[PDB]
Amino acid sequence: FTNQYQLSKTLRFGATLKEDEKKCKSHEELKGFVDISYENMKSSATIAESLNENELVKKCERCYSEIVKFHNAWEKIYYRTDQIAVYKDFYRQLSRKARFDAGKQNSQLITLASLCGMYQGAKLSRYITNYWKDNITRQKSFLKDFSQQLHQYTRALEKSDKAHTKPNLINFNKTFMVLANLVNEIVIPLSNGAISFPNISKLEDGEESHLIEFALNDYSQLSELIGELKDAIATNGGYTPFAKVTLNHYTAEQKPHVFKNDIDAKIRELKLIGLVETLKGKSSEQIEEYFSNLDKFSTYNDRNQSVIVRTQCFKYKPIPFLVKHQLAKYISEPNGWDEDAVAKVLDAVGAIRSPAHDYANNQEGFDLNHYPIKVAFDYAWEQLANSLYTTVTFPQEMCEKYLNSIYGCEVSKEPVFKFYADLLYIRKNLAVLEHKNNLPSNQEEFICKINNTFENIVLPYKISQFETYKKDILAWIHKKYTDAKQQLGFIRGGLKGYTKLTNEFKQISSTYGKTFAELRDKFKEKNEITKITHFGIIIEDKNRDRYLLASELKHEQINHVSTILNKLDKSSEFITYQVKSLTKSYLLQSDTISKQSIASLVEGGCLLLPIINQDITSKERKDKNQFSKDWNHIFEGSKEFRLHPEFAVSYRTPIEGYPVQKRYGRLQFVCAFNAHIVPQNGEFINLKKQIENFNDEDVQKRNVTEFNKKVNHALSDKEYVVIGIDRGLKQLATLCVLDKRGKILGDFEIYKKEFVRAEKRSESHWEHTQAETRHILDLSNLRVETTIEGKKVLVDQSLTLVKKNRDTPDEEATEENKQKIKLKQLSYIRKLQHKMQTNEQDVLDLINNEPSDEEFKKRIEGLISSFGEGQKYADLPINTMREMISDLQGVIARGNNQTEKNKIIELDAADNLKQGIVANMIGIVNYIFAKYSYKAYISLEDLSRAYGGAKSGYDGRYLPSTSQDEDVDFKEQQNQMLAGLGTYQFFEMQLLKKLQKIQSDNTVLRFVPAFRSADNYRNILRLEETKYKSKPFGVVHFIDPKFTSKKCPVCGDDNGAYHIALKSVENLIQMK
RNA sequence: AUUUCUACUAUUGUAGAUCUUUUUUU
Repeated sequence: FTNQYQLSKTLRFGATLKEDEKKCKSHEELKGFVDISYENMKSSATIAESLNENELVKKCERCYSEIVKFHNAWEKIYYRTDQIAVYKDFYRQLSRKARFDAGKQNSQLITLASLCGMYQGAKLSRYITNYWKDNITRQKSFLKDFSQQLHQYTRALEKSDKAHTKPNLINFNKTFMVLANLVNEIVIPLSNGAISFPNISKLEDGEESHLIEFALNDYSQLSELIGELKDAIATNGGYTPFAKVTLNHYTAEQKPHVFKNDIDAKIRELKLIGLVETLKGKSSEQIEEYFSNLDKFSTYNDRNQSVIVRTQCFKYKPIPFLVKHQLAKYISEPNGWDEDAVAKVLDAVGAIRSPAHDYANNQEGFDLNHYPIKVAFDYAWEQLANSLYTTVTFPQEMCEKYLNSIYGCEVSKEPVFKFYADLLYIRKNLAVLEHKNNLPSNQEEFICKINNTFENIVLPYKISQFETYKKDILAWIHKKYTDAKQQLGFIRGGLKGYTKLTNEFKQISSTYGKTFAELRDKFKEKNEITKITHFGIIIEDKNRDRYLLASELKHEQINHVSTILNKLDKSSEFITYQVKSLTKSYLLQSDTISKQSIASLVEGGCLLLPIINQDITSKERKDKNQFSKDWNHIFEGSKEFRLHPEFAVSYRTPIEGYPVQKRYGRLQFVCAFNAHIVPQNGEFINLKKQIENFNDEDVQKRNVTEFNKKVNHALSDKEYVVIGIDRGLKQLATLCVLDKRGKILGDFEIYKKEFVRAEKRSESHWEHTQAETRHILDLSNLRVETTIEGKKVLVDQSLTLVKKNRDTPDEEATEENKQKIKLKQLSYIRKLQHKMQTNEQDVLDLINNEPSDEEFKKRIEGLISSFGEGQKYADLPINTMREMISDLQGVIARGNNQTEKNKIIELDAADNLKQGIVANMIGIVNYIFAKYSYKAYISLEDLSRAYGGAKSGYDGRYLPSTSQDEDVDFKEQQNQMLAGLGTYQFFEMQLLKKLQKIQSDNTVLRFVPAFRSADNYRNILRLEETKYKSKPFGVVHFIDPKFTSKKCPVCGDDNGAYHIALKSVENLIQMK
């Protein structure tokens, strides 16, 4: 089952030596130099923790309010596929982030309504709106979490004695950084103008004023406030990029000044310096007045103008993502201007203004000569078209004068214009009947108006089969309806034929596009040469202590690469490894450098960073992590385990008030080495080939079919077992191993730890003794643990007591394991939710008079049966239960939206136990799989039901916020499990990722076929069921939950594991 | 006590887990 694909890992190592007692001194051969380098790097690591917790809370509260406002506004607009339009560069970014093949788009501004093309059964616009919908749901989750944290934090600051409620500042930092990434992922595209609203000038205030206000917002303040907090967090516990080191000396000697002249040429093609010099120094309002004071037609028809000025005189078109910032820097620095005063000017080109909003705002300062030709033309044309059938607020004289100037004749008196007005009015009336969400009851009035409008249309020119469209539209009031309606739309939109202006904009836009694509390409190739900022080599002293000697790649001066490699000889005590590769193309070359050479290099200004790990630097240096094993296997020199030449070294600053012993009290650098597992046994599937396969659907279908054919042939004839993993009401998960005939197999021996103190304190150890024997594992509290004799055993962590205050060796263990009481409280929460579903009234009655916590517990004991442990109602989570019942109260107040209530009934309370319990479960499943010599099948639930049917919009990649199952009885039985959909889907995906890359002994095995990781659960929906309703995926067998139910095992919730394993046994036998 | 996560012990720590361009049009 050897892996034929190239795999990658990112091995991360520390780089700040922990000078402490109770930590073995390491890297002490060159320790002196290490110290110097550290105090060099602190000189660059800037920090000012001066922001008191009060001011941090002030900034956080303001940011939360702004983010909530923006999020509420955006929640109503992401799905407007008819108004949104993304630029080409951002469209490609979408097609990478969301996963769809971009196709070939003819236009620069790709309106989402024009992405009618299909891709694997869904429109291309549905992929984008689904990606935005998922982003919004995650924003909601993190806003809720961050609001709770901020509330507890400021409550703690209020009552100075109540410091116990201060949230863990680690989680505070991490939650805000995740929330800021989510928010910025949409605020940035709106801020710089990639997500645009091109129909903004035709729109009317009233029913669509919210969209206009959202199109005209200023996201400078919100973005700057998020930036303020991100800096504040990066100054007290936040990771902040330090360098990107390369280990190849041919990637470090490139000159980045090759492209310079070229870029300047393109800049002189845009006459940008003149524009920026003319505009810099003005405020945004002054720039607006300058642009609104230009002569529009004269500048547009003036061919000697820069294409930017002419475009802004025709249309609001922003400068792209990818050039703007680098262009501001590249314009400022040669000329000595302020960088920000130029970025402001480049932000001021393409700022949307709506003529209608301006006119409603003030009726005296209005004038149509302010706006570009297209915007003013659209406003005048559609307002004049609407004025023939409704009374509107704008005075027709200026619009008529504008159109008369454009065409040279009275536009409102042409038959073509009246025909356009009639078609538009018919479209407006048809829109009401085609919005089935809010159907009225006065259909007769609309139909009478529609008939009269069709009757009174006087066709200005001979148009063919128009009456066919008329009769179809009348007949419907269904596919023929849409066809005729769209053909009427084509005829209506073609009535403006003005064609001279658009013909000129053809050439203007072609030049504006070619020049900016040349700039973008030159910048992209320039910023992959200035990305690397150091050249480093790994160094081993005599005790296998590895340091990284990194020298600055000064672009302002000759670099030191030649002075590092002129000290590497063949006879010296320190070994040096440096990588040489080109993309059988890799070499890890070793030389030696003496101590005087390192001394001179470091005094010259280079950096020396220890590479620290718990196993690399322990007193016996036995490797027990996988990262340490891979570290010591990379430097064996082989080619099947490769080191990627460049890696990013970062750092995080200390948190105030933490002890220096803790890793959060120390300025901690981090190296991020990158390793490739590339086979040599034949033609390995290159990563590009993997990507191409992942894009193709049929390649995947053939691949999965052939892989499970390999498995079935290589395993069916041999003696194998079936490992069925199932959820549980009381047990988080449950594992049963059946024989291929169906008999229950396995007698697992569960152990128990105990720390025995030795007379010499340095040799204390945990002594494992057998405590239980079981044949159905309770995967909640187990963990696979290595005895000091070398054996691997399964221990039950709930059987051992822990200590109240840690680091009290003299005291005796009293408390209960924290994960155990977390699962206790999780079962209580599940009980509460199942009680809400059936007795929402008996749940809401719990808070009749704001009961005190003792009274709240007394009332809870009425509804929810106790856990059944030693102590009844021991660790009841009164706080979380109270803030879930109050949330249900708030939902049922504002109406009784069933979906909004299921957002609470199915909250998946196990989401903080996820990362910790799934690791244990993966460890145990790996242990049992490798116990039976990899000749075993895995048998898992198929969560596909929770993603609705084929009709539903959920393709699988994005988790539903609420389960979309059709049954109510089954959806109720799946809402009582400890592991929600998110938790159990996370476990399943982690297990598949684990099976894809099993490392048995210095080798990599594979049992699931080319599972594309970034696509969460489509890989399982897309599979083909056998005729027994089980989806085979390599070793794994995804079994539908509902169709696994039979006579109970002769031999409560372990029979579930037995029944999944038994159904897989039966299906596998019936296969052959 | 940690590259980091989780549960710990006080064992100079332990156990599992860990990545080219292309406008106006529905």
